[PDB]
Amino acid sequence: RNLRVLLDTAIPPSFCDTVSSVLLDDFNMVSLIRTSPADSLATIKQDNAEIDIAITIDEELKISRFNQCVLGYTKAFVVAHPQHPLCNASLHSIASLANYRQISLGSRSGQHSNLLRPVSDKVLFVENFDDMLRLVEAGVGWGIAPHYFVEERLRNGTLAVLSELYEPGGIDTKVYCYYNTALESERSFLRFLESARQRLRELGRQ
Ligand SMILES: FC(F)(F)c1cc(NCc2cnc(-c3ccc(Oc4ccccc4)cc3)s2)ccn1
Repeated sequence: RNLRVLLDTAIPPSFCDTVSSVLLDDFNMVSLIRTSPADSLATIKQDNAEIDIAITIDEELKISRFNQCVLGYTKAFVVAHPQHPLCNASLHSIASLANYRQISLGSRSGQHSNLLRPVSDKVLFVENFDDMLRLVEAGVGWGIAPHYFVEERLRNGTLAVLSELYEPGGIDTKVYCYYNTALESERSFLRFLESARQRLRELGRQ
């Protein structure tokens, strides 16, 4: 009937709004929460919070009271400041990157998903992407960010990309939809999945 829905901050706005309208058509009351992917799963697991659907890039199989399925995809970029050493290098390996400071989401204390697990031994953590980019643009290091976030800075030369040999066009990242088990049998939920997936496909095409 009613729904509390979490969407992590790597899910682009177009994607969010898509999920929003589908859920508002197929459900009654809809509430949204936004969190960094580092805190996405960590949030829903709290028995205290009552989140019924959670849409995030963070991977985790067997979570209590929740299912998993794939809703769509999003693309992320390895970015650094344009005069950063790694940009004047052209060549790319994960070791070349590991010898420099990563600016990464998450808190050092705690189980870091293999997704947000820093690659460098020299890391500097942040709470959100705004802060991450503050440091990157100040040449303090390099980071991983959503496309929608850094599109602007890349258009404007503010910011470079280090991932264009690894995966041209950025790094495809699954978007998982962890759904409370009680919804498995709700035809409203199944309709939502169907419609949101179709729309997101038509959108990814564009
Ligand atoms: F949310 C968000 F921001 F999109 C986001 C998505 C994520 N997805 C999974 C990945 C985690 N590490 C990825 C990665 C890192 C460094 C790479 O370096 C290079 C460079 C050039 C040649 C070879 C290797 C390549 C791939 S991909 C992770 C974190 N954050």
